[PDB]
Amino acid sequence: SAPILIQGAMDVEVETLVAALKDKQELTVGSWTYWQGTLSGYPVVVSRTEVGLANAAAATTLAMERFQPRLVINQGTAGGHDPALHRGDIVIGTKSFNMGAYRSDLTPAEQGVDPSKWHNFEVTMRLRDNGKLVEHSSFAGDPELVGRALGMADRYRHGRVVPGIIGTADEWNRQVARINWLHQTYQTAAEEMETSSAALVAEAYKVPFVGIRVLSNTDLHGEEFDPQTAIHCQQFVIDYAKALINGF
Amino acid sequence: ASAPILIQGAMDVEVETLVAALKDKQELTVGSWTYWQGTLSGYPVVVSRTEVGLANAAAATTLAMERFQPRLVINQGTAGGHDPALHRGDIVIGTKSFNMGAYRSDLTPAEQGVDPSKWHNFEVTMRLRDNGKLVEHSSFAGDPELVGRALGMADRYRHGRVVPGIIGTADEWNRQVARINWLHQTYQTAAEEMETSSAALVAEAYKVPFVGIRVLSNTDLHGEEFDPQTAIHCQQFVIDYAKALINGF
Ligand SMILES: C[C@H]1O[C@@H](n2cnc3c(N)ncnc32)[C@H](O)[C@@H]1O
Ligand SMILES: C[C@H]1O[C@@H](n2cnc3c(N)ncnc32)[C@H](O)[C@@H]1O
Repeated sequence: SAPILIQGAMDVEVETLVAALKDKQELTVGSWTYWQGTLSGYPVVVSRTEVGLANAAAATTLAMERFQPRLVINQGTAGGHDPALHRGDIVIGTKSFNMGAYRSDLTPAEQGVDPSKWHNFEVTMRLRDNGKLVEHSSFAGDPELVGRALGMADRYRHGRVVPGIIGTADEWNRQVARINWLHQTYQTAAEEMETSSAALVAEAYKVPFVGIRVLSNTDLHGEEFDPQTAIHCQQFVIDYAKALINGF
Repeated sequence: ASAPILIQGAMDVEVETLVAALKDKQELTVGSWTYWQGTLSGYPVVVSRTEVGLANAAAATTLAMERFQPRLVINQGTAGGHDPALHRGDIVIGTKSFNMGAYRSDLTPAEQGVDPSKWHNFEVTMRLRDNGKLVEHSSFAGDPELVGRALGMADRYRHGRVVPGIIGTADEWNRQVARINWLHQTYQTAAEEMETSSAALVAEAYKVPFVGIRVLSNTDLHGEEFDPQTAIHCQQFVIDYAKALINGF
C-alpha cells in the first residue's frame, strides 16, 4: 500500500495529475502541498515541489517522511541542450546530475573569468550510507523504470520519447554558446532545476526514481516556451503510472 | 518537553566540537543525515551534520523540522572570503543569505559566446508558498534579534573579528579572483559557502527563526589557504552563543 510519488514544480505541471486522482485529500506543510488519492485504485501522492534544488530536496524529503513512497517519478518541463531534440520531445533520464556545481582553480584577478575552466563539483552529490561516505558523480534513473517509459514511447503522440542525460541546476540558460558548451562537455539532453536534487534524496532513502521531462522550449531551434507541453507530459505520466499500477 | 535548538554543520570538522559539548547524547541517522540529540546547560539541543551543498542542506533541515520541531536554527561552519576587508578567522553573522548560484540569462546567439556578467540572480529559486499563496524572496534575512545577539557577543570571540555580512550560498567553490570580486561588487557578499540560504529557505517555510554564522577558513583575496582550526573556533563561539540563548529561556 506504499504510494507512488509523482512530482512537479509549478502549478501547471501538477494540476492534470491532481485532476486524475480519486478520493483526494490535500496536505500542506511549510511551503509544500501534497494531494493523496488513488489512480486505478492504488495510492498515489502528487507533490508540488516549487522550483529549484533546495525546494526539490525539501519537498522530496518531506514526502519520504510523511508517505514512505515505493517509487518516485519526477516530471515537468525542461529546455533542450541536444540539437536533435525539439519542443514536445520527452527525455527519460538515464541519469541526472548537478550541472550547476562548479569548482575553479586559483587564478589572479588579472586573468579574468573563464567558465570553460570550471570543473563539475561532485561533493554536492556525495552522500552517506549507514554513516559511510559514498561518492556520486550522477544519479542513474532506475533502469527498469527508464526502460518501461521507453517501451511506452508510442503511446505519446506529441513528440519522440528518448533516453537522455538531465542536467539539473538553479539556472535558466539562454546563451546559446553556454548551452552548446554544456552539451559538448556533459552530453546533456536538456536542462531543468529539480531532477538531480529529488534523485539525491531518493538515493539517500533507497527509493527507485525516474525523471521524465518534456522539452517546453529550446533556444537551439528558436522554440519558445509552450505551456501545453506540461499537460502532455502529465498525460504520459498518468498512463505510465497506471501501467505500473496494473503490474502491482 | 522543550523544543530544541538545532545547530548545523556540513562536515565532520564543523560538528565534532559541538557534539563533544552535548551531555546525554544519542545519535540518530535517517537516509544520509545524522543528528546528535543531547543537552547544553540542561536544555535540549540537536546537532545536525548536513553534508555539503544546497540539496543536502535542504534535506537535512527539512528532516530536522519533521523529527525534532526546533525552536530556532543556527547554521554554521566555514566559508571563503569575498570582502577584501576580511581575513581568515573572522566570523560573519548573516544579516541575509541568498542563492548566489541561481542564474538566469537573456537570449544570445552562439557567435556572442559566453558572458557570466550577464547571468542575473534567478529569484524563483527562493520563491515559496505560504498557506498555498506565492511569496517572493530575493534573500532570507537572519532573524534580526538573533543576528544582533551574535554581534553583541563579538568581544567574546577570541580569534578574530565578528562582523555582519551577506552570505552567498552556491554549489560552488570559486578561486578565480576576478569572479570573487565580481560577486562581491554585484551582491555585496562578505563570504561564500554552500548551505546557508538553502537551510534558511526551509526555516522560512516552516517559520522557524534562523541565523547563519560562518568563519572564514580561507580567502583567495589575501592568499590565505584553508585552515581547519577555524572550524573549531567557530563551534566554540556558537556554543557560547547557544548557552546565552539558553540562559534567556
Ligand atoms: C521554472 C521551471 O521551469 C523548468 N524549466 C523549463 N525549461 C527550463 C529551462 N530551459 N532551463 C531551466 N529550467 C527550465 C525548471 O525545471 C523549473 O521548475
Ligand atoms: C566544502 C565545505 O566547505 C564550505 N566552504 C568553505 N570555504 C568555502 C569556499 N571558499 N567556497 C565555497 N564553500 C566553502 C562549504 O560551505 C562546504 O560545506
